Amino acid sequence: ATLDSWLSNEATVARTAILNNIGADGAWVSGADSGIVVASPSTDNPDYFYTWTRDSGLVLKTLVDLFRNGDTSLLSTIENYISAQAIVQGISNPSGDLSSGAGLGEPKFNVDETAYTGSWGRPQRDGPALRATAMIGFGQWLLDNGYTSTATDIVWPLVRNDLSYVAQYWNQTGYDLWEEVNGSSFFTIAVQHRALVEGSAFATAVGSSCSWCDSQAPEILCYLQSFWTGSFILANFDSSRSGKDANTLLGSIHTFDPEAACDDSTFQPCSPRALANHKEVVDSFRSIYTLNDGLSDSEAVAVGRYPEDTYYNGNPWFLCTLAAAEQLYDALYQWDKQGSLEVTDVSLDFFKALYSDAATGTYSSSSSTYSSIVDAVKTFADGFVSIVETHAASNGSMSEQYDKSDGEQLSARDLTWSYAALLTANNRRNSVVPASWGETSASSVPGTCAATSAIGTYSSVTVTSWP
Ligand SMILES: *[C@@H]1O[C@H](CO)[C@@H](O[C@@H]2O[C@H](CO)[C@@H](O)[C@H](O)[C@H]2NC(C)=O)[C@H](O)[C@H]1NC(C)=O
Ligand SMILES: *[C@@H]1O[C@H](CO)[C@@H](O)[C@H](O)[C@H]1NC(C)=O
Ligand SMILES: *[C@H]1O[C@H](CO)[C@@H](O)[C@H](O)[C@@H]1O
Ligand SMILES: *[C@H]1O[C@H](CO)[C@@H](O)[C@H](O)[C@@H]1O
Repeated sequence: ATLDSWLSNEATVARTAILNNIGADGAWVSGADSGIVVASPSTDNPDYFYTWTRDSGLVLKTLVDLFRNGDTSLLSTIENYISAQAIVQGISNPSGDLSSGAGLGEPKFNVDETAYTGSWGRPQRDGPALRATAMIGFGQWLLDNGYTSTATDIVWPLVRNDLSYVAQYWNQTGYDLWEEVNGSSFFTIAVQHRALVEGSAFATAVGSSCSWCDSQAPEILCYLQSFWTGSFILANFDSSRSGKDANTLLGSIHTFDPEAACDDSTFQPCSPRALANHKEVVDSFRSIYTLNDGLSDSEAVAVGRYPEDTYYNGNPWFLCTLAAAEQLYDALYQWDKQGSLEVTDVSLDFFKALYSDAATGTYSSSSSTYSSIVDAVKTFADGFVSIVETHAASNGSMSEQYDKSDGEQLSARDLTWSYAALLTANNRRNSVVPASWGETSASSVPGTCAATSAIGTYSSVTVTSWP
């Protein structure tokens, strides 16, 4: 009731906003190539006129989701991005060459498909996974509508390069999703795990093999366990920060599997760890912003990246505020699809701050307890999006961040990611979900975590024809 009017109307502007940010024929990005997702049109203060593989990948996943839920008009925009990545994967850069393997870690490029040869927090090893993920799902659609040549000769060998990457380089160090902390990032490892699992499944589906996907996936999932502290999920290893970061919120929602239970080992949205993490991570912003003064632990607050952040002084982020909501909406989906809502001693505070009478127990859909909690949850999540609404522009625009005291838009305008974050949260509020990646099978923690690698092949896809 309280935001549907705005959500559905905003979601319309979000779709078109993304398309204006993708060349060659996007309104706000003249000079960009066909299928290059510019992160933001802003060309100074700040100059975001580039194309980040991460940003490109998270957006295209969202576009693939929509496309498969019946928005078939996205076909050319999605395709165009496939042909773009063909050229992009082969751009030799400060991080490396394509035949090397390294340099699929290259955080960003120019909009004309040329390397960025300036200093940058490189490499970031999330990108290759995040691309393969976005591509894989459109591969599945191609298969399940009989376009096998495009699925086998164009889509697979792009996804083969990125899979080859993740298996080889995962256990080596690199910079986080915020481009700041050199180490091992949770988000990075989470989204990398998903890629080899769903990439193995998809590579089997084109009459082929991803032998390296298989060996390493449990090893990454083995490593992943270590990020849990008991209290919450650590953002990065090798950091003097608290470890509370939106990083982890995003790791959950972008590895959310619908055919899956509240599994602590893959850190799903309804899992005790991610639930505890949401309590901890969101709390960490309560007092540090003047914008959130007089907003109790039952109500929602403007959410940032992390409390140690000093970038633009360190404000609330729209996509991060939208991530707080999205985990909760995936939680509400998974409790519905289960017919259960386990309160554990781990999660306890998460519920207790929203539902005063919350306590340790399993409570099915039928119970009084479930009904009261999911109202409180729905309201809490609805709370964040209401804050997103408030500081969103009159014509529906969203920036990267919004001021810490008074909430005005700050940093890069028309951030492509912000719109994708909106399109995703809104979807999950209306029970719209993405195809499973195979979590059911990939939940067993191994015996011992082996700091190892495995190798693939690396081969350059030419944009040959269109079958
Ligand atoms: C490479 O992988 C190994 C496990 O395969 C990781 O080892 C863990 O590292 C964390 C953080 O230092 C420790 O708390 C664990 O106790 C380690 N476990 C073991 C068995 O060594 C290692 O951190 C990984 N490193 C990178 C950069 O990926
Ligand atoms: C809203 O108007 C501003 C004016 O500069 C524009 O830059 C922004 O892209 C607009 N948003 C739309 C049309 O969604
Ligand atoms: C490696 O594989 C790629 C993509 O299938 C080809 O373009 C290349 O010629 C080599 O066979
Ligand atoms: C694969 O890599 C080669 C060498 O960079 C390119 O020429 C080709 O277009 C594709 O990107």
